[PDB]
Amino acid sequence: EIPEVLVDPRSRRRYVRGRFLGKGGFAKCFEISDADTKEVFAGKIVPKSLLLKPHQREKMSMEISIHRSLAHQHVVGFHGFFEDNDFVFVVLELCRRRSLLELHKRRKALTEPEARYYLRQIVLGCQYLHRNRVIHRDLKLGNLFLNEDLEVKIGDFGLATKVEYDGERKKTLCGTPNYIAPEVLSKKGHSFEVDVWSIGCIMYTLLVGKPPFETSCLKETYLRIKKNEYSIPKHINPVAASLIQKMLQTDPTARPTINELLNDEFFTSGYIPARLPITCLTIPPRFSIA
Amino acid sequence: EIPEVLVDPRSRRRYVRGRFLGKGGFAKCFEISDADTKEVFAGKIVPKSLLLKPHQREKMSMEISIHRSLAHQHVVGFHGFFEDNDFVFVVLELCRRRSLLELHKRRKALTEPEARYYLRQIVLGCQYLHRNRVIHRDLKLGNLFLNEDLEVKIGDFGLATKVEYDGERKKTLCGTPNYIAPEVLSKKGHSFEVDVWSIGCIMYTLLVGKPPFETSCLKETYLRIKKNEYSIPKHINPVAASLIQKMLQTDPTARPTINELLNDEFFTSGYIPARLPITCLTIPPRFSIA
Ligand SMILES: CN1CCN(c2ccc(OC(F)(F)F)c(Nc3ncc4c(n3)-c3c(c(C(N)=O)nn3CCO)CC4)c2)CC1
Ligand SMILES: CN1CCN(c2ccc(OC(F)(F)F)c(Nc3ncc4c(n3)-c3c(c(C(N)=O)nn3CCO)CC4)c2)CC1
Ligand SMILES: [Zn+2]
Ligand SMILES: [Zn+2]
Repeated sequence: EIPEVLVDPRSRRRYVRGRFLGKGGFAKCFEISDADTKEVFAGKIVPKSLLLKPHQREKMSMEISIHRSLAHQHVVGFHGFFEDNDFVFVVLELCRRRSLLELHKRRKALTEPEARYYLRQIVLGCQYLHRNRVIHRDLKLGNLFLNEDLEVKIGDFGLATKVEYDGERKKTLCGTPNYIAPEVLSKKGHSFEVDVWSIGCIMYTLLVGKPPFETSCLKETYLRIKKNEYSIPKHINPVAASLIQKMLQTDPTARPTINELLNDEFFTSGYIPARLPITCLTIPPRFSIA
Repeated sequence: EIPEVLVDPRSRRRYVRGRFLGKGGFAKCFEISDADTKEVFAGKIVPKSLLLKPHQREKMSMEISIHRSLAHQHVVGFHGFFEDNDFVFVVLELCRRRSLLELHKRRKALTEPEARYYLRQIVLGCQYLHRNRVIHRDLKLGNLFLNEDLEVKIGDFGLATKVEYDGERKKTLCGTPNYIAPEVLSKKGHSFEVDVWSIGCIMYTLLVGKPPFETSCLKETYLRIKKNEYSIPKHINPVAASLIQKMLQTDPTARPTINELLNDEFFTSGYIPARLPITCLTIPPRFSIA
């Protein structure tokens, strides 16, 4: 039922709707372009018909509120929002190379240098978020978008929350994140540490080629996370394996903090590419010297 | 994509598909009738296109396996199943008066006698299930169907499980039941007691007109159940209020067992109608003497 042109009274700007990119939650995303400046964007379009309950509205509202307040090289740029009477429209930075999920589907396990490269950017993005007292709470591969340079941009703040005062422990998380931290499952209160947990799973998945706690039943997976049941393959280098372990610990107080991470031996003693070639979307790089 | 006639090779029987009744989970339900004996049935029709994963298949399979093994006045009769290459078909006892959910929407709080009447039947149905080592695990209003006589028939065994040996504690429940017991949320293992818990909520809802632990966020509701946060209105009779309390306790070992229930003062000292008039679908009964 979505209009072909998206008009924002108050900004003046108009947007031609273009190609579908996908659908997550109540949203559909489209390439759109500022009919004037011809600049291209990702547009996230939620029908108000799925927002009849105040609780669902507040969530949509809270996502815009958090996302709007953020600007950083490795966070998906927020360029505005508006609504007509049937839709909410959110205009976001377009990432022309999809997400780490599609990369991982095509390459499974990456080379260490690739993993250093992406994890660094994920971590810088997340250092920014924690610095601003935002927990993302659903960092996973399909939320980690890639622009035309294969730079990471964290996106989808629909489960993100704001830490409102020191020592606050979030008691609930309304949603079912992918790489979900143990203290969320055991409802003991959670904070910034759940993100470091998710990055631990991401690091495992990037290095190993599969998620750490996969099973066929989601409820078994939860159980595994609860008991910290996972094993790191023997071929994963020990420095890398060490860092995975540090992050994937049941005790949130035990895990490194987002700022500790880039000082880990894993980064500081390994080669970190300055940039990757597009070939690496499909072909493992050998990082040859000349 | 569903055929207009449902044919079961092996039984011979054919069924004309008829009116939609509703849709829960992967299923759609239709009135159907044995094209020969003209007998009418409820048909539950699941598309194999939503059953591609082995885990989803096993659940469908487990529901038929449990439901098929059951016969009782207050359980929805199982009359067979079959499949073609695109659908599973399950032929069930038709309940022409929908469920306690539609009754509750129309009447909110019932009179005590009505509540005794329905709870008795729910309990007899459930005594049968426990006798056969089946936990239902999602007893709620929309699962409690009513035939043309306003007799209760427990239905939907899609979260039901079989207790395989004495003292077994089910560790997981793959699904999100409505009136969900605390020990399921705190993953401590659960057994027959979760059903008595659900009947406690049903009793509260039938007497009070709203569920005991309602909030606007499901995750807040869980939290409330976890801490046993609910209050019984002062006008609910004390005997009734007592029985609600006995059933809605955090400690599963503390709650009555399905067989203790009908001996409770709530039943044995109150008037229990032998039957209700259809008027009570819409009009509160006064149970006058002549
Ligand atoms: C899981 N996969 C699905 C497909 N993906 C995919 C596929 C194509 C894309 O565009 C281009 F072709 F230019 F590369 C892009 N690029 C792209 N760029 C910016 C955004 C999105 N996608 C996006 C967002 C959300 C959200 N929830 O907030 N979902 N999607 C994406 C809609 O899902 C936020 C803004 C991503 C990446 C994520
Ligand atoms: C939540 N409400 C929805 C509407 N209901 C409703 C409405 C109309 C009905 O038929 C008649 F008109 F004759 F009364 C009936 N009667 C009816 N009778 C037998 C069955 C069902 N419905 C049924 C089942 C399931 C399941 N999951 O296993 N879902 N539905 C029902 C499909 O949802 C199992 C077998 C129920 C009762 C439950
Ligand atoms: Zn499961
Ligand atoms: Zn919620």
